[PDB]
Amino acid sequence: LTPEERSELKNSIAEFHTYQLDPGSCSSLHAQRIHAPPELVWSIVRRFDKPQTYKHFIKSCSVEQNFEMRVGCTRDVIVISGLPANTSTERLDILDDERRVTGFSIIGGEHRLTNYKSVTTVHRFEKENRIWTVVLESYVVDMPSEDDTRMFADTVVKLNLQKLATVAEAMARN
Amino acid sequence: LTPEERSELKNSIAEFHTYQLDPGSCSSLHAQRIHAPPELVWSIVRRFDKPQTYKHFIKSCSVEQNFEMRVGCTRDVIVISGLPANTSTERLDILDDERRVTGFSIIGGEHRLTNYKSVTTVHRFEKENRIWTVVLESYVVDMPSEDDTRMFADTVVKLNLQKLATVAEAMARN
Ligand SMILES: CCc1cc(NS(=O)(=O)Cc2ccc(C)cc2)cc(C)c1C#N
Ligand SMILES: CCc1cc(NS(=O)(=O)Cc2ccc(C)cc2)cc(C)c1C#N
Repeated sequence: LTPEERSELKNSIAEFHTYQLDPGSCSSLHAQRIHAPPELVWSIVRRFDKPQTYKHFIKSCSVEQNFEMRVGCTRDVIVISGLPANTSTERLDILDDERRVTGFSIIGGEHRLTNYKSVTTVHRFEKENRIWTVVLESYVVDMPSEDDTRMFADTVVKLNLQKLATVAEAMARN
Repeated sequence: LTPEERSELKNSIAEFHTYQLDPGSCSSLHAQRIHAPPELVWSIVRRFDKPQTYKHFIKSCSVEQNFEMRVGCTRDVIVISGLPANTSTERLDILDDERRVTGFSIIGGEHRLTNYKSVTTVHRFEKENRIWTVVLESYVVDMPSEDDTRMFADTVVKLNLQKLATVAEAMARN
């Protein structure tokens, strides 16, 4: 992020990305610049039922019949093979279409990320005739080894933000 | 382009993209912002022998055996079907690796773009911790109808600059 971007995001970081952090947990914040309109980036990332369309490592994701996307709905993720996780059950914790804030929590499954909770926010930037997006994503998770959990989780979040960027930029081509 | 980008490119436009324009010709300048390092964009676009790797509409492109990329070498392009051209023979007019300037001329083939000549230049931008590229491409061509030639040529150049952008940005992903 540029100094101006960090300066303009300080409010959103305090509002949506601040945690009460204890030694038993680890947590981080990551950012991704996306050269696409924020309303487009948001339309992609808000689909709690289809994380495989903007994330890596998902073999399948199922939701219940007559699914309704609202707080408390869940998704059943099966991870691709060869990762430190097999399955994950996840709950939509907040969906704020007006402020472009969403977040989820892991509530079950076979994996090593107990009490994982994540928040994603999408931000509009405008300067001269330029319009672009920054996405912020933060998480908190139990810390079982200590540096490995953070290293693994950070790399996944970064790779997934990058995939979101490629999808939105593909859609935004004139 | 932003006002600052246009301001910083004014020199390069005067240096490399100015033409003596007569009513029998048409000409235009187009720009493409690319979110990748300029040395990467340049390594792609300087390959006179492989335009199909950064342009649309090319069925095949052949160069002679023991090809040497230097001024006066040629390429034999076959266009995909359904366009107002079948074949084109093109000559490398200038290759300046130090200044990132290259240009070519059409010297034969079955098409409607007689005396087409093009110049492409690649420009480094740097602000705070951001590094990005702008590519400028200009052409001059005979004007046979008058608005159609410009409309066709402009749309092709714009689409090809966009393809170059997608290729370089794919390569630049962290
Ligand atoms: C393979 C990463 C992953 C994805 C996953 N589901 S998800 O991609 O739909 C949402 C997500 C959860 C946890 C992380 C670190 C990234 C993304 C669930 C788990 C338990 C893991 C692990 N390990
Ligand atoms: C199909 C566009 C095209 C490409 C082409 N060869 S090329 O793509 O390798 C370089 C090029 C030439 C002319 C234009 C307008 C764009 C690119 C030659 C011709 C005569 C045409 C036409 N019409």
